[PDB]
This record gives sequence, C-alpha cells and structure tokens, in this order.
Amino acid sequence: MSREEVESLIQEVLEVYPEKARKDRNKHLAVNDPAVTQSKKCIISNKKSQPGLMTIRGCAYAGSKGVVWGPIKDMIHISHGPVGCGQYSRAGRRNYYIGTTGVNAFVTMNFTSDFQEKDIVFGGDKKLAKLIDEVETLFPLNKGISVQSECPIGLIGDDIESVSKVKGAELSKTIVPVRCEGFRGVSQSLGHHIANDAVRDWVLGKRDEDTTFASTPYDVAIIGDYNIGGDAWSSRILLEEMGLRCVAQWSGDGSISEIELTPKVKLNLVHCYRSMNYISRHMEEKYGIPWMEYNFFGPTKTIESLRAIAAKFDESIQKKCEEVIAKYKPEWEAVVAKYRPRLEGKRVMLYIGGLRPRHVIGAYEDLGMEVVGTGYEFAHNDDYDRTMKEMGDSTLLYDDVTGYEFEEFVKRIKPDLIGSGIKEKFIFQKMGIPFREMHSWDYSGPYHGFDGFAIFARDMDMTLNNPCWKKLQAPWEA
Amino acid sequence: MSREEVESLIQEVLEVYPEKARKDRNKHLAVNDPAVTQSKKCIISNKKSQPGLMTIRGCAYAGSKGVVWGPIKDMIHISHGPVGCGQYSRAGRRNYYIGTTGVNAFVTMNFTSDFQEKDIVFGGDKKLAKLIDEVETLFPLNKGISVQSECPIGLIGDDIESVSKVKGAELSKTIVPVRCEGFRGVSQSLGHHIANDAVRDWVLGKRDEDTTFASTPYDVAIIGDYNIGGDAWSSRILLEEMGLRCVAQWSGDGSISEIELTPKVKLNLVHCYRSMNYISRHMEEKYGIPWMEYNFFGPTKTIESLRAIAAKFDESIQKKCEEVIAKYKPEWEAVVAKYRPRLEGKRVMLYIGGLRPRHVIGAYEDLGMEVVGTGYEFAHNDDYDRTMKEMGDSTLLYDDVTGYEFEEFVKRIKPDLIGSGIKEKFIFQKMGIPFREMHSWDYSGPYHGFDGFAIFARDMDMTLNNPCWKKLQAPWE
Amino acid sequence: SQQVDKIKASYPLFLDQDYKDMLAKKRDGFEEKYPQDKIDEVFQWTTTKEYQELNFQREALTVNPAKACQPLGAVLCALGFEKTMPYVHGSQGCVAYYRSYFNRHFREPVSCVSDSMTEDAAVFGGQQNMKDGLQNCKATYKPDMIAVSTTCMAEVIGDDLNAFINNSKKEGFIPDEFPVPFAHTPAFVGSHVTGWDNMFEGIARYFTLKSMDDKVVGSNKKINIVPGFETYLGNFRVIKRMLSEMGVGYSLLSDPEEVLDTPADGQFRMYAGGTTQEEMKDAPNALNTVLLQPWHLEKTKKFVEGTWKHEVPKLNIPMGLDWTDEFLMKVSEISGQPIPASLTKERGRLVDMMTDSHTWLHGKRFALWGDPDFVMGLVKFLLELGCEPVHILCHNGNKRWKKAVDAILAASPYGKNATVYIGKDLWHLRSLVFTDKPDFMIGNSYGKFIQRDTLHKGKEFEVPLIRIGFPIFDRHHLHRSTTLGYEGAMQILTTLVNSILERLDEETRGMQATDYNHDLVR
Amino acid sequence: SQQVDKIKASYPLFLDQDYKDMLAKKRDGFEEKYPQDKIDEVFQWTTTKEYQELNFQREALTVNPAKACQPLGAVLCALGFEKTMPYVHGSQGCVAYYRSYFNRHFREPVSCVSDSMTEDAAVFGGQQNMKDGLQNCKATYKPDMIAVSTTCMAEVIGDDLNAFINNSKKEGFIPDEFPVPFAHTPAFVGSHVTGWDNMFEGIARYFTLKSMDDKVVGSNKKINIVPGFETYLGNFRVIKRMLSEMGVGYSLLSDPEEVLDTPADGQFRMYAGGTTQEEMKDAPNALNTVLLQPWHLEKTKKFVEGTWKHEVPKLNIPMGLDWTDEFLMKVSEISGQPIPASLTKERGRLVDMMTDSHTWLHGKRFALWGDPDFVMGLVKFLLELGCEPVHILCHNGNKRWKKAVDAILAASPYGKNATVYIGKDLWHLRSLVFTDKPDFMIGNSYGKFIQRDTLHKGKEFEVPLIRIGFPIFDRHHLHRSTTLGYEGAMQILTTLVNSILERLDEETRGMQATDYNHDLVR
Ligand code: ICS
Ligand code: CLF
Ligand code: CLF
Ligand SMILES: [Fe+3]
Repeated sequence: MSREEVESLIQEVLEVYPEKARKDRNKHLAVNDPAVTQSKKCIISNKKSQPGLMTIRGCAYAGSKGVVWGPIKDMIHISHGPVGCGQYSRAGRRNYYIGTTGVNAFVTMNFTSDFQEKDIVFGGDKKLAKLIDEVETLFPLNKGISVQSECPIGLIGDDIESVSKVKGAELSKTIVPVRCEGFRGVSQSLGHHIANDAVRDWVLGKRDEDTTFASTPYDVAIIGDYNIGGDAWSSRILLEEMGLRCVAQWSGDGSISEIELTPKVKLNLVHCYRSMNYISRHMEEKYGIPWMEYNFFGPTKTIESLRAIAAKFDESIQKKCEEVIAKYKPEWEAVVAKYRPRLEGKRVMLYIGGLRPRHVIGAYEDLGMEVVGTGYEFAHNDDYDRTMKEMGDSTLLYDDVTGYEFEEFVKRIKPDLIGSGIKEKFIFQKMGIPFREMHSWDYSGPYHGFDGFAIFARDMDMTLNNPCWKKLQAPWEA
Repeated sequence: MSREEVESLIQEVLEVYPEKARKDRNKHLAVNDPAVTQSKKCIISNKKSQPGLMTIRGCAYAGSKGVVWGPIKDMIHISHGPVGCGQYSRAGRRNYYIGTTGVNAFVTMNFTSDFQEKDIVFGGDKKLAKLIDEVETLFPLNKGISVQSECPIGLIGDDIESVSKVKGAELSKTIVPVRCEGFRGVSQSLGHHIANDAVRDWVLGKRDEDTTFASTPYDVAIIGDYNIGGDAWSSRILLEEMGLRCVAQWSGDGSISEIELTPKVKLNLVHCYRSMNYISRHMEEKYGIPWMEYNFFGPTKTIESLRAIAAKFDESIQKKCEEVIAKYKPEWEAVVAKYRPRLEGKRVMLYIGGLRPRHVIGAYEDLGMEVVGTGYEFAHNDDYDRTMKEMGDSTLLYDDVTGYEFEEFVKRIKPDLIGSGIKEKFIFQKMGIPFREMHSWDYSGPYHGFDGFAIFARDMDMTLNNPCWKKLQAPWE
Repeated sequence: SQQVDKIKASYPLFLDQDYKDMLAKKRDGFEEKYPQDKIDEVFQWTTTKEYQELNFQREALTVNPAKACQPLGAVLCALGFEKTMPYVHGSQGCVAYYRSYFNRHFREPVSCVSDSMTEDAAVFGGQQNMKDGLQNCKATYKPDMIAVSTTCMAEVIGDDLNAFINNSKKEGFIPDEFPVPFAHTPAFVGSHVTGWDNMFEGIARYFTLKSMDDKVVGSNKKINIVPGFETYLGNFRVIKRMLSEMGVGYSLLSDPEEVLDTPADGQFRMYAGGTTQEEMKDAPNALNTVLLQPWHLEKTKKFVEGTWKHEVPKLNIPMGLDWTDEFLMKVSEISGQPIPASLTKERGRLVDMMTDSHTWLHGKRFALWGDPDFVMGLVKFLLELGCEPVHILCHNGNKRWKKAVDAILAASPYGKNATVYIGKDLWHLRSLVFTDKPDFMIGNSYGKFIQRDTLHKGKEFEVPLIRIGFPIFDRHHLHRSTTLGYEGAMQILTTLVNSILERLDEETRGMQATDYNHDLVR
Repeated sequence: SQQVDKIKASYPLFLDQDYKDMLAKKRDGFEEKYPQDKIDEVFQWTTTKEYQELNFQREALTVNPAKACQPLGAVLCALGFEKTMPYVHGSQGCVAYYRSYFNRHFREPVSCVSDSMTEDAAVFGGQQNMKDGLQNCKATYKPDMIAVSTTCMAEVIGDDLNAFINNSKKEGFIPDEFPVPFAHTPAFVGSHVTGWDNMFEGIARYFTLKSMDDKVVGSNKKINIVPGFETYLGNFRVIKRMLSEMGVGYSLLSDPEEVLDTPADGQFRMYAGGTTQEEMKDAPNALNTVLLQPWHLEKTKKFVEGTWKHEVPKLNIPMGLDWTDEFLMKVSEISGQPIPASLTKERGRLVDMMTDSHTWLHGKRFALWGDPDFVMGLVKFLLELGCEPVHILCHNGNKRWKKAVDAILAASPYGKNATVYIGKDLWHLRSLVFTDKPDFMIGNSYGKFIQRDTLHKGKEFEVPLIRIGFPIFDRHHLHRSTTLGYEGAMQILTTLVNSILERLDEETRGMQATDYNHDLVR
C-alpha cells in the first residue's frame, strides 16, 4: 500500500511484456502524488492501444451511436454497415426513456442497412436513400433520422452527407449523417466528439431564428446524463425541487425538440464532462451560455453541487436549495446509519470509461470506503487532472489497462470490492472478490441524487457482505 | 372376436387365480347375448371384491363425500376422521361451480377433524362440536355443514347424530351427519345411498312446509349431474332453451337452496340413475314428482332425450324442442363431418363407475366407433339390464374387473382406444394403446350436450390419431 | 354453441354471453346467494390481522392440511423394493386413493393391493382377508415380496398383523419362505412420512433381526443409504451418481426410481429395479448407515443402531452447499475414498452460479412448506443465497425439529425476520401471506389456491407460487427434477432466480407505463 | 424519496407521484410529443394486415435482425481449442462487443484480443499490427495457439492474413512452429454461423493439409464430431455422454464446454479443456466425421470430404425423436457398436413423456426463429408433438434450407398452416403474430419486445415468449440447458407443456370469473 510497493508492483507486472509494449504501458501507469497536480508530468492518456494486449476499450461507433445519439428517443438511428455493430449494441446500455416503442420512440430497436458484399462493391448510398423512404412509411411518427457509420462506410468512399442533404430536403426531415466509423480515433472518445459535432452542425441551430419558446430566469439543461437506470430522472427531480426548469436532458430520455431548445437556457449543467464538453463549449462561444461541471454521486457531492448551482441564480433559488437539502437530510442520513458500518474500511478498485472512475469516489467515501485504485479506458489528461484531486495519496492510476495488468494488480492489492464492466465482472467473481458493475449498475440504480444513493449503498452492501464469498474454497482443500 | 373366442378368453385369463377367486370372478365376466335381456341370468354385480386382486373400486366415503355431498358449493363438508381421506380427495374430481372459494363457496377446500390417537381413545364428539364453532367463526357465510364420517367414527362408538342435533339447535344451522364410513358396503355405491338418505332426512324436508316459491308448469330439476368440466351447464342451457326452468342441479354447482326447492318441481330429470335413483323414488313417493332417465351424450341421445322430456309437457315446449334441435343441427353435423372419418371403425373398450360405461356408447357410435367391451366398478343388476340393450352382440362385459383381467383382455382384443380412470391410464399408454380418461375427461370437457359433443370428438381424435403412438418401437428394437 | 374449427373447452366456452346469462339467472333464481358487497366485505375481512388471530386460535378444525396419512408413505417405501407388491390390510377405498395420488404426481402406474375388509371383518377380524388376499395377490401379480401395512379401520379393530401373516403361512395360503414384511401404520399417528419409517423398519427387521449372529460391521465395504419419503426421481439418481463418482460402494435401501419411470415401449412393466431382498439381508455388514432424511427416520435409526450396531452419523439432509459438503466429507471418512475432482468442480460451478445470481436473490422473502427434512434444507439453502425465509411451515413438524431450524435461522442475519410454524395448515399460511406479505411461495400444488386468493385482493398483493415439493399435480414432469446435492441446488437456484425475473418482466411489460425497466439484459 | 428499510429501484421508484408529475411536466413542456390519441392510432395501424404488407415490401431496411456477424462465430469456434486465444485482426471495437455479447449469455469470462487497427492501418495495411499483436499476445497471455479472424475493416482493405502471419514468423515476432491458424471472416457475408464454419476449416487445414500422406481412414477407430455454433453447454455434454454410453470412440472438434463453465474456486482460469492439437492432427485417421449442424458447416464438409476423404453421413441435427434415432443408428453403423440398453430406455422415457403430455400440446400454435439447423430441429420436434409451427423464421437461412423445411412440413398434418420465412427479421415476425396470432413464441430474448407489443393491444392478444435459442440475456443459467438428443427433447417438451399450463393458470386465476377451470390436477 506504500508508494514504493506500488511502483515495484508496476515494474514486476511489466516484466512480461515485449520491449515495445513495456515502454508504452509504463507511460500509462502511475502512483498519485499530491506534490504533482498536473497529470501532464505523471501519466499519458488518449493514445492508441497496444495490439494483442486485450484492451477493454470500444470504438468510436460505440461512443456515437451507443452513447450520445442512441438514447435520443423520438429519432430513428440507422446502424449503417454490416449487421454486427447494431446487434451487439441493441439495448445493452440502460439509457432509460418514456415512450411507446416502435410508434413514437425507438431506443431499444435496431435499425440497420445490413450490408452485403454488393453494398461494399457498389456502395451503400443508394441503399441508404431507399432505407430512409422505408423508415418514413413504416415509422411515420419519427422526428428525425441519424446515420451511424460503421467501419466500411468511410473505407469504400460512400457519401452519406449528400444522401442526408438530398433526402432531408425532399422529406423536410432532419437527417443527421455521423461519420463515427470504428477505425477512427483510439476509443469511444473520438465518437463523443464526432457525435457532438454532428449535433452542432445538423440539429442544434434549427431554432436560431425562432422566438416562441417562453424562457424564464431558471432554465437549465442537464448535459451529459444518459439516464442509466433512471439516473437523470433522479437528478432532475432535485433541480426542479430547487426551483429550476430543466428544459433538456442530453441525452437520456432526451427528445430532439429538447436538443433544439437548449440554446435558449440560462445555464448548461455538465455531468459527463468527457463526452459533452465539446458541445458545451460551442454553446458558450455561440449563444453565450455558461456551463459548469457538477456531481450528483452521493450526498456530499450532491449537496455541494446543489449549492454551487443555486449560487448562479438568485436568493429565491438558494433558499429552495436549502429546503431541498433539509428535506432529504433525514433520508440519506438513515442510509449512512444503516450501511456505512457495514462498509467502512473496505477498499475499492475501479476501472470505467471517462467520468465515473473519479465521480463516484465521494459516494464510496460517504460510506466509509476507500478507493485505492482507479482508471479509465479513454480519458484525456484534463480528466486525470481532476482525478488526482479526488484520489488519495499513493493510490494506483491506470489508463487503458490491459486484462493482464488489471488481474495482476488485483492479486497484489487484494481489494475488498471491484467496480468495472461486464468483461471484467466474471473474472474477479471467480477469484472470490465481490464485483459491482459501474456501467450498467448491474441492472439496478439509479445511483444519481439522494434517491440513487440509497440504492447505491444497498447494492454495495448486498454484494460485499454476501454469504457467497465465504464459500469459494471447499472444506476439504484446506 | 365373436363369442366363442371371448368365452375362451375369459376361461384362459381366470386360469391364474386360486380356485376360490376363480369361481367368484367367473360370475362377473360375461359375453352379451341379444336373446337374454335379464342380467340376473348372466352376470352378478354389487358383491364384495376378492381380496388382493387390485380392484379399481373406492369406498363409501368416496361415494358420499367425493360424489354426492362435496360438490354442494355453499356448505362446508367435514372429513371427520384422520387426515388422509379428505386430502386424497381434495379437488380431485372436477365438479365445477361458480363461487368465491373460502368466502361463500368451499368445494375445493379440505375441512377435517384430523383425528389423533387421543380422539380414538376418548372419542371425537367433543372435538367435532368445537370444530363446528370454529367453522362458524371463520366461515360465517357458509349455509350449512355436513359431517362425512371416515372409517374410525362408527368403529369407536361416536355419535355424530346427537352432535349434529345439539349444535344445529344451538346455532340455528343445518348440520348433516353422514355415516359413510368406508368399511360400509362394498364400493362407492352404498355411499350414494347413504348420502341420498342423509339429504332426505336432514335437508330435503325443510320446505315441505314452505310454499311461497313461485312455481311454473315447466319447473324441472337435473338429478345426478355433477357438472364434470361444466357438463351440467352444457345440459342446463339446452333444457332452458327448450323452455324449461331448471330449479335445481343435484349436485354439480348445486346450492343447498336449490336442493331445498326441488320438492316444488314438476319433473325430476335423472342423468345418473345409479347415484340418485334413491332420492328420485323418495320424491315421487312423498311429493308425487315423476322422474325419468335421460342421456345427453352425443347428438343421437341428446335429441332423443329432449323430445322425450318435451313430450311430458305441452305443445309450446315441444315446439321449442324442435327449434333447439334445428338450431344445433348444423353444429354437430360439422363435428361429425370433420371427425367421424378420422374415427370410424375404431374399437373402444371402456371401464368406469356406475353410469358412463353404458351412457357414452351412443356418442362413440355417432363418430362411427364401436364399443367392443365395457364394465362397471360398482353397478347393480338394473344397470346391467340397461347396458345389454346398448351394447353389441358378443361384446365383453366385466363387473369389478381386476387389474390383471383388464390387462389380459386388452392384450387379446387389442382395442384402438381405452376409456377408463387415472389408475388405468398410464398402464395402457405404455402398451401403445390410446387412452382417454372417462371420469375426469382428461382435464377437458364438457362432454354433455351439443357443445360437449364437439369437445368429445376433438378429444377422441387428438388422442387416437396422435403421432406419439407410432414411435413406441425403436427403429432398431 | 361451438365453431367447428375453433372448439372451446370449459374455459373459455362458459364466458360466452348465453352461458353468462344462464349462470346469472341460476344464481338469482335459486341459489339464495349473498349480495356481492357482502362477499367482498367478508373476503376483505379474511385478509386482516384480526382474522389471522381468530385463525390461529383454532384447536379442533384443520383446513387445507399440508400432510397425508401413514399408509401413503408405507406404499412408497414398499415400491422401492424389487418385485415387491405393496399391500394395505384394511379397507379398499384407501388403496384407490393412494394409487391415484401417486398416479397424478408421477404420471405413472402405481401398483398396490387391498384385502377389502368390510363391516363383517370389523366384527370377526380380517384374518380370512389376509389369507385369501396374500394367496390371490401372489398368484395373480407374481411378486417376489409382499410388504403389508394397515388402514385405520384395521388399526382400530386391532388386527394382529404378525399372527395373521404367520397363520396364512401355517395354513398354506403362501409359502413359508415367501417374504411378507409388515408394519402397523395408523393414520391417526404422525403422517405419511411416519408410514415410510414404520414400513422400512419392518422390512429391515424381517430380513435381519433373526440372522445377526453371522454379521460383522464393515465386512461388505459398503455404506447403506436410506432415502426416506422421496418423490423426486432425480434425488435417488443424484445420490447414486455422486457415490459412484467417488468410488464408494453403497446400497440404496428403498429405490423406486426405476418402477416410477418405466419406458413407453409397448409393454407395461408392473415391477422394475428396486432394492433386492439380498441387499437388505446383507445390510448389517455395511460400514455404516446414512439417513438422508433423519427427522422422519427415527424408528429406523434406533433399529439400525440397536440391532445392526451401526453408528449413524449426525448429518442434515444433503441440500444446499454446506450440507452437501458435510455429506460428502462424512461419506469420504466412512469409506476412505477421497472427494474426486469431478465433484469438487461441480461444487465450484454451483458457487459460480450463486455469485452470478446473488443480486436478484438478495433479500427476497419467501413463505414455504413441506415435510421436515425438505423444509429445513430449503431454509438452509435460502439463507446461503441471501434470501429471507419469512414464513416456514411444517404441518407435520415437531418441537425438536422446530428448535433445530430456529437454531439455523439464528446463525444467519437472513433469518432475523423468519418464523417457524409446526402443526399449522395452509389456511394459517394464507393469513400469513396477507398480513406479512412475502415475495413468493415455495410449495406444492395446493399453493395455487393461496396465490389465487392473494390476486383477488389485488395484483399488488399477489404472491406467486414456485412449485417445489409434493404433490405437484398441475405441471408436468417436475417429478424428474433434483433437489439434493449440488445438482439439486443448481436446479433450485435457477428456478428461484428465473421466477423472480419472470415476475419482474410481468410488472414492467406495460408500454409507456412500466417498460422503462423492461431490460433486455438482467 | 426513499424509505430506508424498503429501498426502491427504478421500478417502482419512478411510479411515485412526484416522479410521475415531473415526467408529465417534462413531456408537456419540452418534448413536443405526438398526442396520445395519435400514438394509439398509429399503434393499432402497426398491428394490421395493411401494415404487414408494407412491412414485407421492405428491401433496404432491416429492423431487429435475428443474426450477428461472422467473427462472433469464429471466436466461439476458437474458444473450443486447448489454450487457444481468439485473435481478431482488425479494429478493437468489434472484440469488445463479441466478448460482452458472450459474457451476457454465458455469464462467464470470454477472452479474445484485437490488434487495434486504426486510421493508419486503414491505408497501409495492418502488417505491423499483426507482428506486434501476435508477439504481444503470446507473451502476455501464454496461449499454445492463436486463432486469427478478421473484422470488416480488415476485409475491405484486403489484408492478406496468410502473408502477414508468414512475415511475422519470418521476422522473428513468433516462433515458426507456434500454431497460428487463420480464416477470413467478412461480416458482410453470411452470418455468425458462417464465421464458425470458416474458422473451423481454417484450423482443420492448418493441422492436416500438409500431412495427409501417412493418414489412413479409420485407423484410429474414432468418429469425429463437429458441433458448429453451439451456445448450450448441455449440448456438448449430451453428445459426449451418449457416445461414451455407446462405447463409441470419438473426438469432439471444437469443445468449449470447460472454458465456458470454469468453477468459482478463488482462481481465474483463462483457458480450460478444449480440443487438443494432437486430436486435430490425428483427426483424418478417424472412421468418418459427423456434422451436427450441417446447414452452416458447408465449407467444413468440403474439406473433410475433399482432403480427409471421409464420407460425411447425411444426418439432420440430432433434435427430437426421429433425428436422434437416426443419429444413433448411423453412429452404430459407422462404429459397429450397438445402441445400448441405457439409451433405448431413455428414448422410451421421452416417448412416455410425449404420451403423458400430448393432450395439452396438441394443436398449439408457435412462431419461432433461430439459426437454420436449430430451427428445423425445433420444427421437426414440434410436429412429432402434435404442435403447429405456424411462423418459422430464419433470417440467415437460404432457399435450399427452406425447401428442406417445407418438405418436412408437407409430410405431417401438423404443417398444414405453416410458412417458412428466410431473410426476414423480428419486425416482420411482429406483424405475423398480430395478423395470424399463434399461442406462443419460441425464440431468444429479443422476442420479449414482441410479447410486450402484443400485450399492449390486449391481454387476449398477448403471445408469451418461451426462451430457447441464443442469446438469452434476461434469465439466468439457461445456457446450461440441453436441446439435442432425447435429453434435450425431454427438456424442450417440459418447457413447452408447462408454459402452456402456466398460461392457463393465469387465465383461470380470476375468482368467480374464470377460476371454475382453475384445476388442481392437469
Ligand atoms: S458518457 Fe461515457 S464507459 Fe460519460 S462512454 Fe461510457 S453512461 Fe462509462 S464512465 Mo459505459 S464517459 Fe457515460 C460512460 Fe462515462 S457508456 Fe457510460 S458507463 S458517464
Ligand atoms: S470497430 Fe467493430 S465493425 Fe467497426 S464500427 Fe466498431 S463495432 Fe463496428 Fe459490427 S459489422 Fe461485425 S461487429 Fe466486428 S466485423 Fe464489422
Ligand atoms: S376406506 Fe383417509 S386414507 Fe386410508 S388409512 Fe384412514 S385416513 Fe388414511 Fe374410505 S373412509 Fe377413508 S378412504 Fe380409506 S380410511 Fe376408510
Ligand atoms: Fe458464471
């Protein structure tokens, strides 16, 4: 647990790699130091994955269709390319919504052009135009179409932008072409950015000349909450109890009209900085809308965020902010009273995507737990700047961790609990280490807000103290 | 097989018995002869079973609690004795009813005194009185209680009649003591008679002296239809379409109220002669109500019955009878046109209780099938008289058939279908012989009436012609 | 009316308007029915704590029992022996019921005979019935053994089975050497499981009591296994598979898994498999005897210990993880055989499944009933899964048993809200699931009527039944399942987690109302 | 709000009044949602025959496919070999998806690597990715074999796997003797089952093409079994069990049973079991090769017959009664081993279950989908059960396959109302179950959404889903089931009859409305 022990744990693990991979991975592994606050003197990130080392990363299509565009509930998103990508991502992400699926909402459906070799040879542009017509006949209540490009599209010289402009004009329909081919970038991250640029270019400005929306002083947008298990609903509840008017949610349970109304708000509340800082910056420079980062993981961060947000408005909002804080005080205190004793002192290792590896730390600490290791698949150095502030001294940090690295780190550190993804869950269960999914919430949640904290606490307790963990060694082996 | 082979069959199978059992069983196996209409001159029935021969018969408690009393839906029936009888018979018979179970109806519940050895030693009359009170606290909407005696009650000297009189007077309640102990009689049959006499003695004379119910010349009661799978509802619909007023149903979906109004009707329509001829005879003697037998199995018998029933009334009913027949004609003709080709020529062997072994023959013949053998568990000679008129020449007749006999007869005769009970079903399915349950209807039905004939035909076809029967032989045997 | 190409059975035929009108007229005309408001009021009352209190004051009245009488168990025990005919001395009605009861659970033939005692015998005893019955049975059905029990009439009248059988052989009705073990099985004592104990002890006595002089414990290098009253075919098979996998020599004493699962190949086989007379004769030479269901093998235990001199181990029913572990280690110790890799891997696969499914099982609340050994094993496994067995009912349980289960509950935080009931029936249980509603019931088919009652109060209040136990009459082929060992624990775990997930799907299937949580992946 | 002792997850938390009012305020204020009467109007339209006709005129748009892409099958094939690492040459997003797809179905770790080809490699090829990838993979994860397939980006740009691997060895990145079989697996051709075929033939050729001269057909007296794309652990285990029971020497080529079911014993095992390299090398010495799923093993057959010189038997997938019979009789002929008593008994027990359950299965109507071999075996068995396979969908089926299924349907009265669809998806199937409603669906978890749609029309229109196929994500441990042989036929029959009975119990649970038919015994 001492710095020197972590550093030689790092060196011993990298002894297995060939020369080239050794030197690269050394750059992506660090021990946190309060003397170093810049990250750009400490860890490298957002680089290509070394081949053959079993990265956990996905692709830019995941970051665009899976993450940003897919949740928009009243549009139809075409997975343009062969059949795989759209199928493996069908309904895997629990970006919750209210709608009548197949009629006016389409989130858990898989629309695809199902590329055949003929489409590789001749191109898919003509097929895409026919497909758009077929979507219009069979799904008349769709409010827009997006075209999520899979690997072959760019590779064969297809021009989905022209198709989108031609058919969009013919049908008076918003049709967004997104060049999120999976070979682009190094990870899901570039998919976020491409997706953000597609919103800006083809959707966000549609109402620049309109003035019929009735604004108020308290209009906000939730930016970068994809409503995993209802996360954004359990956040919105608090903001509106505080007197704000949440005009839009990007993009969990989000409608295209919400997107279009966002340039009319007074303040953009950015939860997931990694995936939506791009559009937040755009809206600041163009429409003059300020943005701010917040955190609704656990009562400490939620209280701090509510006050910081209210401080951007007037006395009346600040007073209601304290009314909300006072209302939920007995509730989250009852949660800590029951669950913190059952969790305090336990050590947690996390590995997630671009936000949660830091954003959930305060929630674990609200339950007496300690995060002794964390890392991201695809974060940038500004994420790691924020992570050093949240993570403890001499803790382990890993960027684009390999399957082998994560396994070897766990064996040595022996954390009481691991929080990571589905490709990781079953490895560490077999090792006898309690595991919680920190993408899908293991089909539970919400975890955001005061109501989500109660679920979060309940969930870590039920797994960490489960009777099953005592049973892995047979009584006759010993 | 024609006569001389069947007689040889009977002697061959009885070769295995010891001498005493053989001489007895010889008298319960006969070949139909159109020139002898009197069963007392060709088969004996309603005698004790031979020990150890695996009879299919039940006991008098089955006949009373299971058949007659249990279906009465708004009374609570007490299995008075140890826990078995009430449990094995809990909801095993599909005597259907409309009610709210545990509130105002109680058919599929098992109420019991759950005798312990202390109740054998000291008697169970005190327990039974405490039980009645507990029933009254927890089931206040019950309209009466019956006490169905299991074997120990009479053996130990209990007096449930006095308890029924004392508690009945105390609580202003109908409480019916029934001495249907299973050691009584030789079969379910005596249970029927015991239950009939209990209805008569303890229920039926209560509105003799009440006349305010508004009678009509077309009031009838359905006697001896226990509404298996809805059978009596599919019969009632036709009688009332013909213009009659079915005042009571004995005892399928039956209320105690209906039973108490039956002395006010003008005609008792007896379906199950065996189980309720007794109370029918009593109601003709004391109230002057005529009774008549009828048969609602299959179009031919149903049509004959409606006409016969209608002839007991005036022209207006006889006109409506013909309207019902004309209405259902296209329906049962379509059932015949679809299913008779799929079943014609197939030979059926039956073994059931006290009515259906003869009552269903006409429906099988309406689909071109031939009943080549039949028998009863507990029929009397008058039942066999009726059977020989409906069975074909040189067909096999068996009374209180043994498991061994039934197996051996089937092996030789090789029917295409067997209809019998749950204790027989899985035996003959393993021998590759299609089997339909003819007590429970194999959880299908109704089979009575025109609506029932369609389900009956569908059922015989689905089983007889099923693909599973051609696959019992492994291609490599 | 019927449409020929879409024929209707009772459901939904009687929902047709003309049948609906007819039934309404019958009700209003002649049934003197209580007003519907009165029915609704009384129903609601029956779901309240005030009604529960009256309910639990019952002393004399039993409603919807969860047990049967002794001879049913004796018949089942007798069926597990080779070419053995079960034979119940007394009234024939009982035998018709025992056969049909087992017919409907196993969906198989069930052979059993009566000697048809009537009111006459209650006067002069049933000796002639025994003599003729044994002769007729042996000649007609050709068993190699007849195992005699009694109905309650024969017990009340006092027939001396031993003397009657002796006289049947003396008078020449059956050969002297023909095995005719017997046991008195009074229905007013204990329950069906007691019948099993009495029958088995009678058969053990018949074949060993007089021949102990030549016996030497351990001389045959086997372990005797006594299964008790067991109605899952997979429970006989899993014990034999595990013991074979370990190389342990064993004798399963009372083994009906063959005669209750004969193939449909064009012939009926009255008898199949079963423990041989010789396995019972040789059983005192085993190393030891293991009782799989000790809480209803008391009399057997005392005989195996007092006469065979075996030191019967203190083992719980091998259900769940801990108690299967304990069964295997004790078997390993007795036999000198190590636990093989195949069973160790199988154990770890069960644990793997526990880890995979723990988040949906945790905290789930259950009402449950059955026989004592079965119930306590299920309570034990539920605690291992992180479930809460809130209502634990054993109608035929006893004080000492309830204390052992209460001890098991106290050793786990998942037992803090549980109560164990003995002597209570399913009408008692109905009250408990209204007043202290659990998430599911685990029980036999009689539970379907409790689920119906709960739904009638409201969908909110419905308690779904999960069918594990005996009898199961309204599903097909669940008697082939397994509840013992790691295999059985695997099957129970799968049934429980998927019952949970099936119901969650039902509650979230509402388009635009609740299907936000209708997840593809759970 | 939350009450601490009864915490609510998303369901039913968001049914609280304050959340309900918040959501209504979000819809009305900012969603510009179509009015409900319009949503209702369009929904009803999507259940129509006129909609179905528009739906089936689609040519360019696919909605809710029932198939995946080739590399998924190549991965599952590769996992069946001892200490083999699946290695997909191309872009890494694919491998994240394949692993997660199998992770969710098996609830197990799934190991697979990418060589992370990006924009750079998309113009100059991924030679360097292969060199570093192979060397990195061998050193970090220590496989005895690396089995290489391709993503669609690598196929478009034309990377020559053979040259790339050969150059990796020439230039010292991996030892020359280290085995690295390969196959091109383009996602825009065929489906996932095609990738399995391609990968297997690639492995088969790697180990046998250049060593045939010493091979003699039948010299090792074994029979090769190639299972194809198989996601039920029970199906690997049943085949091995029956062949072991027959005393038939066999080699199962691609056997992932162990790696997909490792115990949870405190250690992670990246590899377990699997076909050995020796078994592949020796496989041409077998008597013959049996293809269990011949309709997606066409390339394998050509290699087995053209190079090994085996005369692959014309056998349907061993599903149901007839085709298991035919499987066993042909193995008997090839091996000279008689079909043992144990399997003959097992057959007769299945036939017994068929006779016991036939009255509830008869005439029941089913829509069903899956891979070609699985679907046609399910069709076959349903016909043997007296069921009607009304809607038969195989998205990845071909004309020749549909012709064979139509010939199976024509031979049975129970196929009279059946139609086989190829190239159609689950949005097509949705229409069919509205316009020509069956009683149930048999299919994978994607069917859950069709059941949801049908219930929205009305409870009387709901078509319940019976989960059999791949992938099953919303129930736990069904991947442990069996669908092949008599054992799998037994499991399928039990699932079907009890799904029927569960539904009848639901429709007759309403007290004083429909519970006249709520029978205890069915
Ligand atoms: S968008 Fe991102 S990997 Fe910010 S691509 Fe990923 S629903 Fe993760 S750490 Mo899955 S940057 Fe959201 C995420 Fe975080 S899909 Fe979810 S859990 S907060
Ligand atoms: S990096 Fe891979 S393909 Fe590329 S955009 Fe990302 S998921 Fe997709 Fe869909 S079709 Fe299949 S999965 Fe593999 S090969 Fe192509
Ligand atoms: S003829 Fe009920 S089953 Fe058996 S031993 Fe007594 S308790 Fe048990 Fe008829 S009345 Fe009943 S069913 Fe038999 S006993 Fe008599
Ligand atoms: Fe697992």
